[PDB]
Amino acid sequence: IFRYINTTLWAKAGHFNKALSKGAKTTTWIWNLHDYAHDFDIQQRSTGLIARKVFSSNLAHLSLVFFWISGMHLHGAYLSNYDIWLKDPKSITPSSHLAYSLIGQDILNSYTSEYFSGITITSGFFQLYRSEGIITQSQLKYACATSLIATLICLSGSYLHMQLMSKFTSFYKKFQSLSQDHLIIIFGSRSTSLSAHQIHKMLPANPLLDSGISKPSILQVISNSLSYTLALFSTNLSSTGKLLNPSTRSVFLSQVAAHHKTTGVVFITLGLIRFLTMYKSQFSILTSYIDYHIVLSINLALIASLSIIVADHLTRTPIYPHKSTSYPTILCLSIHHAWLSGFLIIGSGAHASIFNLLGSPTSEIRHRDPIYSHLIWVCIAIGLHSFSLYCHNDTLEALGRPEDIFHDNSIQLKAIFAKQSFLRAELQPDIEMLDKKIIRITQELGTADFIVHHIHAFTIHVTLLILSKGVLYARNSRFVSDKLELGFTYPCDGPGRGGTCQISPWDHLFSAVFWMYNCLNVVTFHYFWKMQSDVWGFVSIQKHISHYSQGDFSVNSITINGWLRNLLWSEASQVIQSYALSSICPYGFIFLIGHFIWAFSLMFLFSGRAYWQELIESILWSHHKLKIIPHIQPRALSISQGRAVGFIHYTLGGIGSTWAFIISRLLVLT
Amino acid sequence: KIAYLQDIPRTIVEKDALELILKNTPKEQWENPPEDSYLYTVKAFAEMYGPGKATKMGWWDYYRLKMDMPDTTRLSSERELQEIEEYEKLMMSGKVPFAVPGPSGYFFTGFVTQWKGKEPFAGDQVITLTENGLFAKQFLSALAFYREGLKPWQRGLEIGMAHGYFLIGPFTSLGPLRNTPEAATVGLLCGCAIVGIVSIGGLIFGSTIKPTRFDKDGDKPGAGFIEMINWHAVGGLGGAGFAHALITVF
Amino acid sequence: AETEEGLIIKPEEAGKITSRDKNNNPPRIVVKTNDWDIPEYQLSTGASNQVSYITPVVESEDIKAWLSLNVNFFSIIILFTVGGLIEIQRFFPDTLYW
Amino acid sequence: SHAVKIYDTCIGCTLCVRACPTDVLEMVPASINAAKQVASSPRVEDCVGCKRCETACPTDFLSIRVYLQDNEETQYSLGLDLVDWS
Amino acid sequence: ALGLHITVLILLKGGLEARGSKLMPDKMEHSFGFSCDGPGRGGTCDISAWD
Amino acid sequence: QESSSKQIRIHTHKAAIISHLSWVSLWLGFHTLAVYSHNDTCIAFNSPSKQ
Amino acid sequence: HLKTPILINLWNGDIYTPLALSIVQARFIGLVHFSTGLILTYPPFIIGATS
Amino acid sequence: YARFNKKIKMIELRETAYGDRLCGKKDGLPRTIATGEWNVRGSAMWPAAIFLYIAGWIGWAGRSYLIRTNDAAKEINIDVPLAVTCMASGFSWPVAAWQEIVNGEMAVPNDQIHNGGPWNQS
Ligand code: CLA
Ligand code: CLA
Ligand SMILES: CC1=C(/C=C/C(C)=C/C=C/C(C)=C/C=C/C=C(C)/C=C/C=C(C)/C=C/C2=C(C)CCCC2(C)C)C(C)(C)CCC1
Ligand code: SF4
Repeated sequence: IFRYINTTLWAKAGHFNKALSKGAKTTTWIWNLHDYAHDFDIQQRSTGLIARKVFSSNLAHLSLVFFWISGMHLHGAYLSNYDIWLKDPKSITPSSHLAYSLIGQDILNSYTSEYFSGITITSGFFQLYRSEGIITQSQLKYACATSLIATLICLSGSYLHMQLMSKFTSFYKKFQSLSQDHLIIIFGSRSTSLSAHQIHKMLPANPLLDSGISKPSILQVISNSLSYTLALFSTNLSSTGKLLNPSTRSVFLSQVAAHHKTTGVVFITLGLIRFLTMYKSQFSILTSYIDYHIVLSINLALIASLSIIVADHLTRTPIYPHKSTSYPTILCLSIHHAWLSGFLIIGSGAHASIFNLLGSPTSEIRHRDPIYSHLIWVCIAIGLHSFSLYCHNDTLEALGRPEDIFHDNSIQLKAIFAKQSFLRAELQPDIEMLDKKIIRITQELGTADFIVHHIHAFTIHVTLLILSKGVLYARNSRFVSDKLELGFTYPCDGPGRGGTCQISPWDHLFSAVFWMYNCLNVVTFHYFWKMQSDVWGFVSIQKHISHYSQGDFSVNSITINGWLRNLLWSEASQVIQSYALSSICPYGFIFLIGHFIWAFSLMFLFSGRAYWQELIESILWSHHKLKIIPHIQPRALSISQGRAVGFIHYTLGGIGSTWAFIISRLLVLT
Repeated sequence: KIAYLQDIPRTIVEKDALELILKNTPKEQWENPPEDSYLYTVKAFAEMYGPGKATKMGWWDYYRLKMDMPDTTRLSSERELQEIEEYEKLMMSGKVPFAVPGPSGYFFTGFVTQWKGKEPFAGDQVITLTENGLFAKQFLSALAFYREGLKPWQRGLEIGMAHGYFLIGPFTSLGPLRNTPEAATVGLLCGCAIVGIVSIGGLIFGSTIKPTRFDKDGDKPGAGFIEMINWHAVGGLGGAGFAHALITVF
Repeated sequence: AETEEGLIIKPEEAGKITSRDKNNNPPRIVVKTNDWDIPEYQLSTGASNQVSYITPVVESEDIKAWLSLNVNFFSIIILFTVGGLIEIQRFFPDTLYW
Repeated sequence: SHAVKIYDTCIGCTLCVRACPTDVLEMVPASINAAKQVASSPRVEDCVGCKRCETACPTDFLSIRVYLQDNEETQYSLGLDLVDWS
Repeated sequence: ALGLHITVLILLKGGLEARGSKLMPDKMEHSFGFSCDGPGRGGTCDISAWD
Repeated sequence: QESSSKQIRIHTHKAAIISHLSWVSLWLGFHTLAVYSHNDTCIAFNSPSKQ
Repeated sequence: HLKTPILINLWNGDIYTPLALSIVQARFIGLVHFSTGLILTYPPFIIGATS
Repeated sequence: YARFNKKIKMIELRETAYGDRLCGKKDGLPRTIATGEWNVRGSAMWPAAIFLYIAGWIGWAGRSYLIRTNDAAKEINIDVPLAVTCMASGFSWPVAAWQEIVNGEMAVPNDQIHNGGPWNQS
């Protein structure tokens, strides 16, 4: 069985694809080898190998994630100031990340504690550890050990399943079994397990810390043995979320444990219900969507939506102790999950297109013109409406006519449904604050919030237009009637019919990545400006609030010039003036590098490969002149690869620019 | 009958599960199951293990076999197979089980709207409720542009009255002089200007495209359309003036 | 090679061959699958203490061949070059000698 | 309409004919190659211009050359579907 | 100097290969500006001298 | 082959022209961007005197 | 447009058929936009900085 | 605190080491001499010589390997013994390269390599 696991193919690069068997005649062979590496569908051998590869690769990636978790745990146990952060979280910035004293890189470590200098981490791992009752270094040691053991176990399982599974293997196709066991045993039987963990280790510990005994009598009290504290020790009646814990500025962990217990019960009951529930309508979906790419797209869309829900729920539904006051942590936790939501949504669209090209589509593709046409009209309507309210405000403010602009002190567009959406939270008529820092105050939504929400809707709709147009017009179109034979990813069909560049679903993803990036850059900026202007900030003992941006949002965000001046210029002073400043030197440098990479992408985005091919031939003349012949013949990047490289550099550079801009400012202000 | 489907031990697969497999699998595939089909594994094992053959297996081999066979719940029942065999029949017959999009999904309305039009290969004749229903057809036919028995000037007058009456509002309110004591004569002038501009555009259209669907027999081509556009301008003036009169008086 | 004594038999004689082995393991059915990674899947006829290694089959020659691949060669050389630059910077910082 | 020209270097592959999506090309008998056949383009009025024929041609430089003429486009050379020019 | 060199490089390459390059050895039969030479032969976006 | 016109003589060795123009462009870009990056990095690291 | 009630009975698109810009036209229009933006963004900066 | 003491010592050593280096009368930042002086602090002649030697070494090793492996299979699966042999042999590049230049073994006549695209025929 395992005697066929041989290294003889390690030296034979490109073995998996039969199109690469001719050998590396040109440099295009290298890029094709890298491109087809994970494309198990088109690789050689039967369908059973596809299942084995998919499952074992999933296990290998799971081992990789476990290794990353183990690295974070070891950094927290042996390369961090988590001790002093535990003792005083409101005066110590989290830091489990040092820099070596080479090339003066010592300037990157900054004062986080009197005994520690390092890079302020914004992953929120310290708050997670405190919410996980991790106090001693031994606990982090054993967490790291368990994560390393999990890495080894998952790696070994990925190794084994390449030969345990065979041609007869069918457990992956049993979707009823997968859904039932997943749902019940994981969402139900593991949620209650975490509820048990919290009830037996957090409530014995986190109340002890909040009770002021950071000593906890060392292990005499902290090491469990506290069955005289009661599970609902400090619920204080009320409703979950209406009253926060005054000490840690978060929801009481007893309520979180009850939530996990009840959610596990609900999931178990739903698994029991699924024995007899509503069906026979999603049944066409049931039979037509049993394929790798469709389920991958469905899961990607679902996980991305969950990621955006997490992004919006991690900030002003504070669960973690001492996390609402840690403003850089809140900002990072929102924005990182926002970006992941966008990226995984785009991936869902791509794999929907791939499923359409490999499998057979459904009924909705036959009236695709009305669908992707009313989508076009709605995109045009909300683009010519949302953005232009900004253009109108801008023009009339430049003209000196502020009474004719869309503002609160002018023609005002009230957010009617949001203002009547006091259902969410429904907190008492005041704010909450822990230590000179605002925990959460209700965002008073006005005209600017209305306009920016419509901008969000417009960008979302345009990205969805690109994605659905790629998906629905994958097999064929009025433009080209045999797009199915062209495959999933192709540069074009030729300069004929006026020009057929970028008709493939791959190119539709290529444009959709740009539009998703543009969509949630505005989301990032809206969050980053709104929180600073209207939520975060200092306090005055006379109940007066001094925010970080001093309420710039409601008065400046009504015009594009307001965004340019009060957000991208005034709030970029921290990152731009960050040279020789200990903590924020890398952020200024990375700001510069992000600008460089973003501009560098434009060389690939704007140019075609024929010019570069001719230039490469001109250079190859000089190489052949001096008897330097590369027998792997130099070829310029393929059209699809040029577009991919351009998109990757564009998004990476822009994301790095925002990343530095937000993080350096929040680190300086805090 | 087929050789390997007879006297198959229950331990390899149960009787009801095997019958469910045979029902789900198309009849032509029983003799030689394809590959990666539960019936293929049933054939590849029932021809090795049985009464006259190897009657025992290693525990791990039997464990792997039990995870290659269906678990009696992942197979469509008779009613589900009927659902598919009839849904596909509807779809191929040119009829669509009517569904309406909802919150990321669609509700089936339990209606069979015949989908392909009179010209089945025509893309714009696929009949929908909003364009080919009785109400939609009679509403479109009764519009001023389509109403039977209307002289071209009557269509123009009606359309112009509608446009002129409506166009006053966006200017007299939220306009540059929305707060001035008059604030409505400005809106009247702007609405009349919009009516005149669109009437000029219609005249351009009638002198360039020259639609001939309103011309009476033996007339200068496009004369009906030009008359309709001129009377739309007149009706726009009238409707704008009437809206302004109502605003000022009331 | 690794099955020098297995009494390996074909599907056609699943219940015909009974001569067990040099051990007492019953004969094993060999199924010729078409997968290149699993060309032959062997099925048992009963309880057996068969030695089936889970370790892979690697050798020094093709491991060296893999390390002779241009990626590994040009990654080892560039890694050593970068490490040498870093070590030189640690040992002679700020290029004071210049 | 474009201009699709066939040159003497043709070796009677028939690949250009098979790759054409609008039946512009055809095989005619000839005596200038071992295949005794060369391509021809009798119906370039239906040539959309996809240049698949050029992709399929294996001669050193294409024996079939498609010259794009954008100020010449007809309804057939544009692949018009929603609109008729006749 | 870098900017001037690269601008002259692009312009001079376009001028010298306007009548034919190794990739498209018939470029003087076509217009000064034309779309491309098709996705085949490796892909030929931005191949004209106008490009 | 008649190397009489000036454009002819330029076209005979056009590959040499373009290759050397590419070389000088690459040199200028590499050694300007790299020195600018050195200065940026060493001045971000509180060392103006290491430029 | 060919599906909207009133438009279809006045304009079938056979006269001035709407088509996407050709490849060379697209490149030129993008170049014009890029050049206009890059050039005309500077004089406001010059006037704001010097005056 | 100890690491900052080490950093302070490094800074003071940098101050005393750059004392002989020339800096402008208005910036204070030491300058690099690119006049070919060969005998001043911060001169660019020594780094230029070192880099040119090692860069010619790299190029010569690569060219030697390409000449001795006239195959595409040897470029993806590097013949490591031959590769390191050429890498070690590249030290004598300033002499071997010139001896090949003058003896007609480096360059190739233009009539043996593809000149470029045709510019005429008719
Ligand atoms: C669970 C997630 C998941 C999974 C399993 C897959 C799986 C697959 N995808 Mg896919 N995809 C995903 C998410 C996922 N994708 C997302 C989120 C997107 C949106 C961006 C896409 C977009 C996408 C496209 C457009 C295509 C695929 C394709 C494929 C298939 C082959 C992939 C391959 O060989 O690439 C090999 C792997 C690589 C080339 C990785 C290279 C690294 C990337 C490109 C750059 C990342 C830069 C990095 C983040 C930053 C560097 C740090 C910097 C500081 C240096 C395979 C079925 C291809 C296909 O043909 O499908 C059949 C294809 O054309 N996917
Ligand atoms: C054997 C390696 C080798 C050699 C001897 C040369 C030699 C030359 N190249 Mg060159 N080149 C190479 C590899 C090599 N190249 C590679 C891999 C690339 C792809 C990035 C290029 C890209 C390139 C361009 C774009 C240009 C040249 C140019 C030139 C000429 C001027 C010198 C120059 O610009 O150098 C500078 C060289 C570079 C910037 C490329 C990077 C150098 C690579 C990384 C070295 C690789 C060596 C290899 C790994 C050795 C392995 C040995 C081992 C297997 C034993 C000169 C004839 C120029 C020219 O034609 O002007 C006359 C020019 O414009 N080259
Ligand atoms: C919102 C709504 C809707 C819609 C509605 C509409 C669309 C309305 C319209 C309305 C309109 C749009 C109206 C109009 C009216 C008009 C009028 C009523 C006019 C009148 C006029 C006149 C009366 C004039 C006269 C004259 C002339 C003719 C000329 C001379 C002068 C004079 C003045 C005499 C719907 C259903 C969808 C749904 C929900 C609700
Ligand atoms: S593909 Fe080219 S060589 Fe072959 S028959 Fe057609 S024109 Fe001739």
